[PDB]
Amino acid sequence: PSTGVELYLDLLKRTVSNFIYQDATHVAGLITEAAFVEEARESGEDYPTVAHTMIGMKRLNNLQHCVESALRDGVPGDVLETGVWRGGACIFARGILKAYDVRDRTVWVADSFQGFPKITDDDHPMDAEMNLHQYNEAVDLPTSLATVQRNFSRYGLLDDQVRFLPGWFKDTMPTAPFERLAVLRMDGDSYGATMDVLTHAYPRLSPGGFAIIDDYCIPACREAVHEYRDRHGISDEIVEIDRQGVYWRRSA
Amino acid sequence: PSTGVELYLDLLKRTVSNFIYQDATHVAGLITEAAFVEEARESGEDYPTVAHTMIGMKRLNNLQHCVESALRDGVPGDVLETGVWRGGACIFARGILKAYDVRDRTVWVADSFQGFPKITDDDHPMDAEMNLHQYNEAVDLPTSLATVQRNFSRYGLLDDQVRFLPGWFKDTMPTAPFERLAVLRMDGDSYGATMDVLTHAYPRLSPGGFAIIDDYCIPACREAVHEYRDRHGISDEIVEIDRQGVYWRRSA
Ligand SMILES: CC[C@H]1OC(=O)/C=C/[C@H](C)[C@@H](O[C@@H]2O[C@H](C)C[C@H](N(C)C)[C@H]2O)[C@@H](C)C[C@@H](C)C(=O)/C=C/C=C/[C@@H]1CO[C@@H]1O[C@H](C)[C@@H](O)[C@@H](O)[C@H]1OC
Ligand SMILES: CC[C@H]1OC(=O)/C=C/[C@H](C)[C@@H](O[C@@H]2O[C@H](C)C[C@H](N(C)C)[C@H]2O)[C@@H](C)C[C@@H](C)C(=O)/C=C/C=C/[C@@H]1CO[C@@H]1O[C@H](C)[C@@H](O)[C@@H](O)[C@H]1OC
Ligand SMILES: Nc1ncnc2c1ncn2[C@@H]1O[C@H](CSCC[C@H](N)C(=O)O)[C@@H](O)[C@H]1O
Ligand SMILES: Nc1ncnc2c1ncn2[C@@H]1O[C@H](CSCC[C@H](N)C(=O)O)[C@@H](O)[C@H]1O
Ligand SMILES: [Mg+2]
Ligand SMILES: [Mg+2]
Repeated sequence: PSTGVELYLDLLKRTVSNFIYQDATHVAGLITEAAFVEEARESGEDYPTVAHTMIGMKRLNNLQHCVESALRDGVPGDVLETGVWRGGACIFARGILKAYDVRDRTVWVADSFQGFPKITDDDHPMDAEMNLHQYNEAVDLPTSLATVQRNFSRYGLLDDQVRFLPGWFKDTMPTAPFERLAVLRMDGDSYGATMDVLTHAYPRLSPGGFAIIDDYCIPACREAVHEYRDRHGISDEIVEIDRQGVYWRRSA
Repeated sequence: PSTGVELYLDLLKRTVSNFIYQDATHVAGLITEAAFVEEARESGEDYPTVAHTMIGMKRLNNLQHCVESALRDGVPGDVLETGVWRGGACIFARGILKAYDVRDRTVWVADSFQGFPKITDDDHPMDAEMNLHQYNEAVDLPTSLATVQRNFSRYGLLDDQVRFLPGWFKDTMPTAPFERLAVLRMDGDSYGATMDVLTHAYPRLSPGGFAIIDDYCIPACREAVHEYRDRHGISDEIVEIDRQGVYWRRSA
């Protein structure tokens, strides 16, 4: 980092992930100690008590790569994240556009703003077995729209190039009012959330655009990804980011 | 549209003062409630549990004004802060130099790295009356050199343009190896710490340089300032920053 832009985006990553203050993690799942562990935050493997994103430094770097590549290569369209929690990844995305004075692209912030949904009879058996809803409280997942908006405002990044899509993805995605995406960041964990968004948002991903699957390490998510790719004849290389996330670049 | 440098420095101020995550204050002195209060942090009036500086946004803005003016006007010399706590003001100063790619000035970080000193028989009576040592634990003041170095490194700002001066100001200042200062930021609270640094560091402040007195609202500090200015015939206007700090600009 040397230029003002490089310094800003570097600091923004360290700030939204709270490498700066090194907040404790929630203790849930396979995590058994609250201590901040550098390696865990680096790879987005903990559940921050305070930080605005849980995706970690490697997945923030990937998001920067994808947005910057889209700008560099003239890939048209907006940035959408499905599953935003406290908003840190979307805050970073808006910051990237701000750094490069991009005025013609929007960051779409899609979430229930309620955490994971209760399991229903419609759910895939793998989703029903996992029952992600049981973890909502343990990792402070339910985060209101007002809270997320407040978080954007603390960075000076709440403006008309940030638009919110509140509700369940099955309700918000089919008629979401974007025409094209350059980056589609999927971070909803379940077979259902992944299939919802691949079905309803992926067709608007421009060729040359990036599809990021945050939760590929989760069997149910991975199942949706393969079902969807097999259905559509998608063979674009799945590239690992860290121990959780992957992405591909959409070929024409 | 804000430049990369503007975006970086704005974010750095919000981060070192922790406007981003809004940490509670310690309950000490006249502060009886732990809540983060926006107005208190804006004017540096609380005792942050986590933030790297307690000086607040108004005094951070002052520091930026002083450093940028020195750079712009070609006032020679380094930046020294006497009394750094967790290092956030000095981290900000180093960030300013980084933002403008200044490679030939150093940020000097001077502190006991142990909190306020124990009172002795040699202390000024106003300092003995205050006995600031009694507040060390209450506001988590003692902060080791290793911790402060770690804090710099979290921002990517620990490099050879940051130099540390560990020990009591009366011992470290007379032979501190800087030749010239552009900004002398005094933040030691007491008659003693203020007089130590005015006596031993102020003569190295360049004409056109800035002398910042963080704790001018404290009677003992103010007494040292006036005693020193009267002795040396200094009549440069004392300009108020907020409810605590003032500064003057040294005329030749
Ligand atoms: C705490 C939330 C998290 O909870 C778990 O980490 C649960 C783990 C279970 C305890 C595990 O079970 C245990 O395994 C042991 C090896 C053997 C045990 N023995 C006694 C039977 C068995 O009890 C796992 C394997 C259960 C299976 C079904 C699984 O993979 C579930 C994933 C749940 C993830 C959820 C959701 O976290 C998401 O993760 C993705 C990857 C992150 O980016 C992020 O979005 C994050 O959101 C907050
Ligand atoms: C908690 C630390 C702080 O502690 C106080 O704020 C103490 C205040 C006392 C309680 C006060 O007493 C009360 O006054 C009332 C009018 C009447 C009360 N009635 C019960 C008799 C009496 O109990 C004061 C006036 C006592 C006198 C001796 C004084 O001026 C002490 C100052 C100490 C400041 C210290 C040092 O703060 C420094 O500040 C500067 C401005 C900041 O940038 C920062 O660096 C900060 O350091 C971290
Ligand atoms: N079916 C669904 N519809 C809408 N939101 C959902 C959903 N299933 C899960 N979510 C949301 O998906 C998010 C998963 S956590 C997202 C982490 C975030 N990307 C970060 O940067 O840290 C939660 O905020 C949860 O409320
Ligand atoms: N005589 C002395 N010599 C050296 N350090 C001293 C001192 N008296 C007080 N200190 C130090 O002065 C500091 C006061 S607090 C400094 C606040 C800091 N400028 C910030 O940005 O938040 C403490 O870190 C304390 O250890
Ligand atoms: Mg995830
Ligand atoms: Mg002070």
